[PDB]
Amino acid sequence: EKVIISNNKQTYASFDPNGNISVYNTQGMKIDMTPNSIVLTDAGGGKLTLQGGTMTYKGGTVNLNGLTITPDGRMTDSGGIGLHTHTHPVRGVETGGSTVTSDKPNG
Amino acid sequence: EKVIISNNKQTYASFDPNGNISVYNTQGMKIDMTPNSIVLTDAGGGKLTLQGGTMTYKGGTVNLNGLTITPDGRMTDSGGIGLHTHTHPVRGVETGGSTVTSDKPNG
Amino acid sequence: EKVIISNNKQTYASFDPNGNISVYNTQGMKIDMTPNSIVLTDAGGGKLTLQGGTMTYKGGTVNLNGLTITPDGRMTDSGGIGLHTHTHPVRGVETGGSTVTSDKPNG
Ligand SMILES: [Fe+3]
Ligand code: NA
Ligand code: NA
Ligand code: NA
Ligand code: NA
Ligand code: NA
Ligand code: NA
Ligand code: NA
Ligand code: NA
Ligand code: NA
Ligand code: NA
Ligand code: NA
Ligand code: NA
Ligand code: NA
Ligand code: NA
Ligand code: NA
Repeated sequence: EKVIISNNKQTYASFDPNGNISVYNTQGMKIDMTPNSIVLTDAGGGKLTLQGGTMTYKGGTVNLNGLTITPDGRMTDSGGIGLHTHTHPVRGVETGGSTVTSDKPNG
Repeated sequence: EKVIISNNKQTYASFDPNGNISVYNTQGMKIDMTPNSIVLTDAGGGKLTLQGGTMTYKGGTVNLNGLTITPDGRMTDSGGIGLHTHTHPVRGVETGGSTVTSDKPNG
Repeated sequence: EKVIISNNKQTYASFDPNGNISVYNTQGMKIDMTPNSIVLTDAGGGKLTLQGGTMTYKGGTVNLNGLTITPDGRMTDSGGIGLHTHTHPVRGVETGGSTVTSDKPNG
């Protein structure tokens, strides 16, 4: 039991009597609202969810102005600097054979 | 003065004569459009805003394919590498008692 | 050929017979659905696209709980730690005149 508006059985909007609203097409793209969430569904394999005071994307590449986050959750900025791969020059040292570990970043 | 469509006083859409469109439920989830913004409101404590050629989320955890941004704006990738906490091995040095500071990342 | 709902020629929704749905105002804010995408258009110069199992924002600053990504795709956390600018202390070394390069981050 809901109200449904549809054009040619291809494009739809539905409003139910309990807090659910859905806009969708037969291809499976959807924009949903429920009592506690907003969800954008991409039929090609992505979903953006706002629920519980959190925001989640799960899918393929996220691109924010050229900064990228892979499907595996690794980040590289638009210049190619990877959070998980980057290195730093360290100047002003004596060379030798030992290894030390840096501290966390300044700031 | 606006047009309102509502099902059972639970689900709503409104269109005004000035550029404002709202889709919402009584629980307080909302999708709003104004003359200069699109806003997704999560009643559980989150908001995503597109306005002024900028995009802002303010709320709890942001999760992008397993990479996380805390409510405080600190980032950790899906492997646990924190932008603000990570360290690096530094090989090929002589040990001693001094501290140096690295340069910014290569790349 | 589509169905259009409009209030005062200022606020609009359209549903076509092929999978396209659009909600928009004369100011140029838009929420679009197509057979394979969802697009939020900010007339002030931003666009968020879900398509092909990917999510893209292209525009000005992205702010996620105080962490920022510039229009150029560089990231700084809410404490000012830049992925592309940060440095690390390196303790326990002998000073000298040489440069070494760190390894990638631990973790
Ligand atoms: Fe580093
Ligand atoms: Na990448
Ligand atoms: Na990984
Ligand atoms: Na790198
Ligand atoms: Na510490
Ligand atoms: Na800082
Ligand atoms: Na985290
Ligand atoms: Na903090
Ligand atoms: Na870390
Ligand atoms: Na520099
Ligand atoms: Na690079
Ligand atoms: Na910044
Ligand atoms: Na740049
Ligand atoms: Na920094
Ligand atoms: Na490696
Ligand atoms: Na780790």
